[PDB]
Order: sequence, then C-alpha cells, then structure tokens
Amino acid sequence: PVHNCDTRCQTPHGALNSSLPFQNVHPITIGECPKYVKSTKLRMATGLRNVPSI
Amino acid sequence: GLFGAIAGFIEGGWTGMIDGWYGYHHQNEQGSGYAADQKSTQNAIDGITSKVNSVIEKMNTQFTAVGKEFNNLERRIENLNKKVDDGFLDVWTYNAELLVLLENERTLDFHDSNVRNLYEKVKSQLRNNAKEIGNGCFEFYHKCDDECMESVKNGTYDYPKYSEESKLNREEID
Amino acid sequence: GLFGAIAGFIEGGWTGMIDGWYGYHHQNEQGSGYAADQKSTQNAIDGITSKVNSVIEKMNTQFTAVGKEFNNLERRIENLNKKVDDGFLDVWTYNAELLVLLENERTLDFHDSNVRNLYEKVKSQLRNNAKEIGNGCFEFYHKCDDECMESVKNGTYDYPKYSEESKLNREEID
Amino acid sequence: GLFGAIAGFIEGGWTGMIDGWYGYHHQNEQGSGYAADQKSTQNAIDGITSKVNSVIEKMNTQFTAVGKEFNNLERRIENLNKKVDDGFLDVWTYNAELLVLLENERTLDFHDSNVRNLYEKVKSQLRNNAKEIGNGCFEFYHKCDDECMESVKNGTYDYPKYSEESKLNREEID
Ligand SMILES: *[C@@H]1O[C@H](CO)[C@@H](O[C@@H]2O[C@H](CO)[C@@H](O[C@@H]3O[C@H](CO)[C@@H](O)[C@H](O)[C@@H]3O)[C@H](O)[C@H]2NC(C)=O)[C@H](O)[C@H]1NC(C)=O
Ligand SMILES: *[C@@H]1O[C@H](CO)[C@@H](O[C@@H]2O[C@H](CO)[C@@H](O[C@@H]3O[C@H](CO)[C@@H](O)[C@H](O)[C@@H]3O)[C@H](O)[C@H]2NC(C)=O)[C@H](O)[C@H]1NC(C)=O
Ligand SMILES: *[C@@H]1O[C@H](CO)[C@@H](O[C@@H]2O[C@H](CO)[C@@H](O[C@@H]3O[C@H](CO)[C@@H](O)[C@H](O)[C@@H]3O)[C@H](O)[C@H]2NC(C)=O)[C@H](O)[C@H]1NC(C)=O
Ligand SMILES: *[C@@H]1O[C@H](CO)[C@@H](O[C@@H]2O[C@H](CO)[C@@H](O)[C@H](O)[C@H]2NC(C)=O)[C@H](O)[C@H]1NC(C)=O
Repeated sequence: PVHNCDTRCQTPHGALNSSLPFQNVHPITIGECPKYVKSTKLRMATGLRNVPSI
Repeated sequence: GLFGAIAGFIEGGWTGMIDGWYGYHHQNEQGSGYAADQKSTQNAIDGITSKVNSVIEKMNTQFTAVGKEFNNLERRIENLNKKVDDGFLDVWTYNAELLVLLENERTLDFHDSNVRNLYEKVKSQLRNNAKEIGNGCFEFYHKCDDECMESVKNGTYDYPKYSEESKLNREEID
Repeated sequence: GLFGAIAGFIEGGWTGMIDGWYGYHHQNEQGSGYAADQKSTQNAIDGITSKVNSVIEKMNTQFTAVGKEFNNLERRIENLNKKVDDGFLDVWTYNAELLVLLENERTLDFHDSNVRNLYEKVKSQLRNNAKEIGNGCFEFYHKCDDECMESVKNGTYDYPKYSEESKLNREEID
Repeated sequence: GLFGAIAGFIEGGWTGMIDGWYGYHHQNEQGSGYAADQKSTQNAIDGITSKVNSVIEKMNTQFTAVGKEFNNLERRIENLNKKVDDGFLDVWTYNAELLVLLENERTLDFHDSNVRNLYEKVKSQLRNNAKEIGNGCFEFYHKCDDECMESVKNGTYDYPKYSEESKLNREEID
C-alpha cells in the first residue's frame, strides 16, 4: 500500500531507514541505498573473546 | 598468530572489572583492586574505531537500479543482462564475506597482542624485586602501598628506591 | 610476522617423529624419546581443516555457460559480450591467486606460533629446576623418571615436590 | 599484531646509522659504535623486493578500450554498456585500495618482528654474563674488545671462554 512518510531509499517490499553498508531485502532500489548482497549474517567483532572464569 | 595470553598462560577474564578492557588487580595493606589501564585501552578504542570507519567508507552506496523489459525476439540480450547482474552480485557477496572473515582474526590477535605487551611492560619495570608466581601475578619482596601501586600503573617505578631492602628479604627466603 | 621458532632458535625438524606435528624428546634413566603432544596438534588439525573447508565453501559452482551467435550487423553487441566474459574471468583469477598467496603466510605463521607457545608452557612450569641449555632443551637438576616425564607432558608438574632437592644440586654446581 | 619492539620497549631510532635497517651500538675500551647487521637486513630486503614484484605482476595491463556509439532507439543497450563499465571500474578500485591497506600492516609488523628476533638472539647467546639494563642494552661483566664485539655480531660467542671470570665480577657486585 501507499502511505505518506518520507524516505531516501525504496524497494518493492518497502522502505529502508539505515546507514549500514550492506543490505538484504531486495535488489531493485530507488534512491540512495546500501548495497545488496546474498548473505544472512555479517556480524563483525570489536572486542575480546568472552572467556568467563571458573 | 596466537600471541599466547588470552585463554593462554592467563586464565579467563574478570567480570568484576567494568570501565575498560585491560587492567590490574592489587592487594596492598588496605584493599583489593580492579583498576583499569586507561592508557592502552584508549589506543585499542582508537584503532578499532578507525578500522570500522574505514570498512564502512570503502563501500560505496548504490543508486537507482530498475529492471528492464524485452520482447520475444530479444532473448539473447535478455540473457546477457541477467548474466551481468548475477556476476556482479556474486563478486560483491564474495568480497563482503571474505573481508569480514579475515578482519575477525586480525582484531582478535590485536587484543591478544595488547595483553601480552601490557604484561611484558610490568615485568620489565620490576626486574629483580617481584618473584612472578603464575598466570600473570607478581609478589613484591619489599612492602608496597597505594603510591607504589600508582607508580607501577603510570610507568614510573624508580626501582633503586627499593633495590636494597627487597634484596634483604630475598636473602631471607633463600 | 615470524615468531622465531621454526628455523629460528630451534634448528631443523625431527625425521624420527611420526605420529604428530609437535612433540618431545626425553632421555631419562632408561630410554630415549620421540613422543608427540596429542593435545596441541589436535587443535592445529581442527583449525586447518576448518580453514580448508571454509575456502572450499565460499566458491560457488557454475552452471551451464554456452557461447552465443551473432551475424555481421551485430558486431557491437558481440564485442560487449566478449568484454563481459573477459572481465569476469580476470576478476575471478585475481581473487583465486591472491587468496592462496595470503593464506599461505597465515598458515605458516600459525604453525610457528604453536611451536613457540608449546616451548613457553614447558619453560613456565619448570621455573627454577631446569637450566635451559640451547635450541629448546632443559636439564633437570633433580632426577626424573618416566612418571615425571608424563607429569611434564600433561601439564601437571607439582614443582614443590622437588623444589628443595634441586636447590641442593644447584648450589653444588655454583 | 604489534610485536612490541618499534616504539615499544626500544625507544626511537638512530639517525647516525646509515648503511642498514638493523644494527648495533658498542662502547668497548677504544671506541663508539653504529655498525649494521648485514645478515638480517639482507633477508628483509629480499622479502620486501619479492613482495613488491608479486603485487606488480598480479595486475595485468589493459589493451585498447574505446567508447561506442548508439542512436536514439538503442537506449536500452547503451544503459547496459554504461552499467558494465561502471561495475568493473568499481570492482578494480576496491581491490586496489583494499590490497594496499592490508599490505601496509603486514610490512610494518614484519619489520617489528625482525627487530624483536634480533634482540632475542643476542640475549640468548649472552645467557649469564650480560646484565641487561633497559631499552635493549647489555653490559658485559667481563671485559670485551673489538674481537668479542665481532664475535657477538656474527653469532659465534663461545661463552665458556669467559664464564668463570664474569662470575667473579658478578659476585663482586652482589
Ligand atoms: C602517576 O603516579 C605518580 C605517583 O607516583 C603521580 O605523581 C604524584 O602526584 C600526586 C598528586 O596527588 C602526588 O600526591 C600528592 O602531591 C601533593 C603535592 O606535592 C602533596 O601535597 C600530597 O601530600 C601528595 O603527595 C604524589 O606525591 C606524586 N608522586 C609522588 C612523587 O609521590 C603522577 O602524577 C601520576 N601521573 C603520571 C603520568 O606520573
Ligand atoms: C597425566 O599424567 C599423570 C601422571 O602424572 C596421570 O596420572 C596417573 O595415572 C596413572 C594411570 O596409569 C597412574 O599410574 C598408576 O596408577 C594406578 C592407580 O593408582 C596404580 O595402581 C599404579 O601403580 C600406577 O601408579 C599414575 O600414578 C597417576 N599419576 C600419579 C599421581 O603418579 C594422568 O592420568 C595423565 N593424564 C592427565 C590428564 O593427568
Ligand atoms: C666472525 O667473527 C670472527 C671473529 O670471532 C671471525 O673469525 C676471525 O677471522 C679474522 C680474520 O681477520 C681473524 O683475525 C686475524 O686472523 C689472522 C689469521 O689467523 C691472524 O693472523 C690475525 O692476527 C688475526 O687474528 C680472527 O682471529 C678470527 N677469529 C678469531 C678466532 O679470533 C669470522 O671470520 C667472522 N665471520 C664468521 C662468519 O665467523
Ligand atoms: C530513521 O531512524 C533514525 C534513528 O531511529 C531517526 O533518527 C532519530 O529518531 C529519533 C526517534 O524518532 C529522534 O528522536 C531523533 O531526533 C532522530 N534523529 C535525527 C536523525 O534527527 C530518523 O528520524 C528516522 N527517519 C525517518 C524518516 O523515519
């Protein structure tokens, strides 16, 4: 359906409001959108191995 | 490679330490410890922040990409178009996954290196009067209070202040 | 970088050792050695196996790719088709060669790190009674048999059992 | 990761040293120092030269690439052509920048590893008669001249020549 918010990226499944570099929704975009890839998880570590004490 | 500190000669982490990544644990005459080391952890935060921002800013955003249309006598061009789209998609998904997988070993080894260097510094400025005992602990033949604790922490220990007195106690135990 | 063990402070390898990658060589009262260290080599095998399987499963197989045909008034599209095929081929051959070249330094440094850590562990659980002599050998001031050999191997040495007796012999040599 | 030598436990570099990358600084009975270590620096030069030549020879040169022309009823093919050119350009610029950024940490850690190993070698062949004092300096309980300086440099020290005499002086200071 059509509503009247305001975005900067649009796909046929809906709109997107993010600043992450990758994207997973749909490959047909209008506006300025993050890049479509064919993956499911791109978590990136900034920290230590969580080794609890015994 | 693995530098040998995290889950190595040092055992598991400290839950009770909050305000940093690398710190100390001291037991002088009037208290217990858990103070962080604000010098090295700031360098770690700077490095990791620059790394994440670099990885973000190498990837350009894409502009409008809308499908095209072909009739029944342009099958050849249509297959060419589909080939181009699938090729570029495979290349970018490969680059993304491979970049994340290599960056993760890089960052874990970075933390491991920081812990090892923070141990070597403390060992190097306590040359004779320490008697290290295991999993990164030392034990002060002489007597220490809060001031020599901070003196160790900052990196200003002035060993020749204590060098004689420690010696006495060492020869007591030997 | 190079951790300094393989072709470093330790000389060349052992041909006589068979059942592993990292091991020991002992000379107590009744034998010679060459026993492997099954704990660390298993971690190395697990890491390398996961690495090779990851590199295999990142590369997708290709399906049917058959050439196309053009007459003499479609030269323009034909050149475009050839450009697409050659471009993608160059990209994939670059990715393959570069991935193998970086992965090789990664794996050699991984083995080097394992040897250095396996040396540091043995040094750390023989603090006073060893007298290291060169290229990763130790020499037991006290007297050792097969049981203390296995006691070193597993990682359960219980130093205070021998700590006095060694001391005597040390003061004999000094 | 960071091996801990350059801007680590060793302070800043030496401007006065010219003919190499890694060297010594000696103060025996009749001079000061600044002599380079021609063995290790040659291995560093070989490694870096091979690295740069490999990075050059992985990148193929391009041949003639001239733009094409289309009339007003071939807009569809023209957009496809522009898409192909921009896609390949983005892929190659990504590969170039990312390759340089990773190669730079690799080479800086390589130099850091070389300095640490060159320190560990000198420490290992001066086991008892040295008394290291800080930021990578040693101090010879016995007496040394130019011949034992070169004897340290080459890697042929023959410790048991001096082992008794040093011992005397050590017991003088203790
Ligand atoms: C690192 O730790 C040293 C401690 O070894 C710090 O220097 C110390 O600064 C404190 C400031 O509280 C001094 O404590 C007080 O100084 C005042 C002024 O003289 C005095 O009236 C108080 O009775 C008390 O002594 C402390 O004495 C001084 N260090 C010494 C020589 O004990 C240092 O500021 C810390 N930071 C760095 C980077 O060094
Ligand atoms: C690592 O090595 C230690 C050796 O320090 C192993 O513990 C040892 O288990 C063996 C089993 O053969 C013991 O030998 C025999 O035990 C039986 C039962 O008491 C006894 O009847 C035999 O005469 C002989 O002593 C051995 O004594 C025991 N360690 C001690 C205290 O000597 C251990 O199982 C190995 N594995 C690990 C992970 O510790
Ligand atoms: C590494 O350094 C050693 C020094 O420990 C070098 O061996 C030395 O070679 C020099 C050559 O000038 C010897 O000096 C002279 O030898 C001649 C011939 O015997 C003699 O007539 C002179 O009076 C003077 O002694 C030096 O004596 C010798 N080393 C010893 C035992 O002192 C070695 O060549 C250098 N290179 C390597 C890789 O070892
Ligand atoms: C997209 O999401 C972001 C983050 O949720 C929105 O930015 C902030 O949203 C919160 C909650 O509405 C506001 O209180 C802040 O004032 C917003 N910050 C900014 C950027 O001014 C952003 O408004 C969302 N955009 C749309 C159109 O939904």
